[PDB]
Amino acid sequence: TPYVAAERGYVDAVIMPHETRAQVATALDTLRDKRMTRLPRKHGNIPL
Amino acid sequence: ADEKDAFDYVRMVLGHLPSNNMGDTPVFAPTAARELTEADRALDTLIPDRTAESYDMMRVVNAVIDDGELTQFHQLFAPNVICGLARVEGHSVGVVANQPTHLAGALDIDASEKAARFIRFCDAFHVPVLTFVDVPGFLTSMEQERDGIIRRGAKLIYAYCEATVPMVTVITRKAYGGGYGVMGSKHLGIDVNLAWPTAEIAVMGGESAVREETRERLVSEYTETMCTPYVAAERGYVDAVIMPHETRAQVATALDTLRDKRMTRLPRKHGNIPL
Amino acid sequence: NLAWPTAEIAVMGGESAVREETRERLVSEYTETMCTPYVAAERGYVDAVIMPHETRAQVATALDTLRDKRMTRLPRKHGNIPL
Amino acid sequence: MTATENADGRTRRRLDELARRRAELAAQATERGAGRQHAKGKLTARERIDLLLDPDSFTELDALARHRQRPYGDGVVTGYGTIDGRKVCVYAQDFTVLGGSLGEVFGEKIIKVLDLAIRTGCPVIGINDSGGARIQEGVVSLAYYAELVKRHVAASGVIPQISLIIGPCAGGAVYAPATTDLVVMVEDISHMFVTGPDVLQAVTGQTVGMEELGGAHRHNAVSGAAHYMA
Amino acid sequence: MTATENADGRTRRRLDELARRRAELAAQATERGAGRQHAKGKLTAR
Repeated sequence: TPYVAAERGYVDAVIMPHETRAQVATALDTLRDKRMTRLPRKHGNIPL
Repeated sequence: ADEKDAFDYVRMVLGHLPSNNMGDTPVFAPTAARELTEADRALDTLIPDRTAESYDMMRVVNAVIDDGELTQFHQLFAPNVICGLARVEGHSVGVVANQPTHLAGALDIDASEKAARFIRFCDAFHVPVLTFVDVPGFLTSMEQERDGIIRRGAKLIYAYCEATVPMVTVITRKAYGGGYGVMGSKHLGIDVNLAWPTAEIAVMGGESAVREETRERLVSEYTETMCTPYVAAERGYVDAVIMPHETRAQVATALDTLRDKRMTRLPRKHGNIPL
Repeated sequence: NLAWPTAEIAVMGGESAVREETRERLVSEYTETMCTPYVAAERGYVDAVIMPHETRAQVATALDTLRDKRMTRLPRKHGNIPL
Repeated sequence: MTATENADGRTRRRLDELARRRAELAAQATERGAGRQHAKGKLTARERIDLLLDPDSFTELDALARHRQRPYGDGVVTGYGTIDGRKVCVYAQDFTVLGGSLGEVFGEKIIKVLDLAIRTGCPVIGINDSGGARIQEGVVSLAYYAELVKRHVAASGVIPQISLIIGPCAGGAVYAPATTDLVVMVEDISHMFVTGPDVLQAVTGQTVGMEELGGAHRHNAVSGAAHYMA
Repeated sequence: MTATENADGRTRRRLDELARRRAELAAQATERGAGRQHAKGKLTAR
């Protein structure tokens, strides 16, 4: 079920399926100005 | 082979690396004088007279690096290419080298991914990359195209083009077709490109350029005259044609000259390397 | 870099390239044929050879295309221009 | 009197000569190379640029570039324009001129337009369709294939880079589209591979057709080297 | 047997050819161009 994850905050909300469009749109608007930067590096070393 | 060997390997690898991407890599005392020795002179007779005959590329690599000691990465994976950490005159280098004794030294999917990640790792931790070239081209099989050689082989040329560390490339023999350009050529940004007199630089080799009846003379005549280092040298694509015995001193001299190289990529969050 | 068809691009002009007796024909023949935009255009030193009447539109188009050009000099306290 | 008068039509003759050279370029649209391209079910490079870009928005670079038979343009059409009013740069290989094979001038033209897109911050779109390396230039051809990839890597994650394959694309040249962000292939008329079927048969003794080895469906469904099958 | 032997001196001839080209460069120090330069009171570039 979703409820152990919800109890631990691993999911922010359990939603009715019909709420998906509005909840996605609301989250994207709230997050629009997110600012996060990685620790400085020349580049990473992703597995190839 | 056992846990002690695993830990010895880890200590050896870390000993060649900085502690982080901003720190200095440890520098050790040089282990050899630059005067020529028998190990340098051996390189003059290393290249076989016969087209089809191979040599062990480790005999070139070990002649150049301090104490003849290469700490390899992925030694058992894609052994048609060699990757590992070493030192030249007490400074860390990462070696990439085609190996004629496996799959004729051809590049394939696995060797491209092995060398690509090793180069990117070296570049991230400010370790110069030293390349030895003897490449016929890419491995031929029905499966290479199906299994993704276009998108997967592209990782290797991306890694060289991305790198900003000092880079030195030495062509010992074959450099045909797309193999020439991919293997650390000057066109990717490599700083110093040296060719032995035995370098065979051409769009195609003699076997492909044909078309007592059976005979190797016309291809051998094509390999001489048409598959040489001198067109590349005339165009500055190689900086010098060197005697094989000059390799160690010329590599050490170039790495010292390039030590303070400063180059930065155009700003970005990150790149989009093919995956 | 745009050139009119009348562009005369050369190391030297016709008056210098010489050496009824007095005559402008050999220099005029040199200016045509040898002092043109087309060698520069063949080498990409000019991006286009344009009719003179195209100048206004071609200049305006190039300035719009280049508007967001971003180029920075290598870092320094300042340069040392000749004085 | 002051100096002399000439009665020359020198300046007019210079404008007429540019018109003459422009008419040479324009007549190529109905010459035999364009006919063979259309006979294969393919548009020409200039038809492709005209179709992709907003109407009347294309400005050409290096139209009269020429190697030192030498045809204008050296086998690629380059320039800039708009898509939906937004600035882009384009290069389209010209299969009807020396097979679109990569030479020194061909390479320099593409370098110019890639550098322009990078420093003005707009997308670049390449349209590939070519018979391979200009073998006559030898290692020079290999040099410029590699120089182009170097620019694509410099631009990776800096400007969007799109590659269309609408004809052959073979050899190491495939690594240029591979380092862009999006590779589009058109069904039946495009093919891509590092090693062609003749070498494959000579080495493995197996026969594979070009469509089976490197057609649009093959790369879109199996190898992953293409992102859309048009 | 395994493949064949050649008895070629192919690799040695390649090294000898580099030596030949290097000797061309080195001989220029005593050729006529260097002589005219020295005749003008000038050292050569090298």
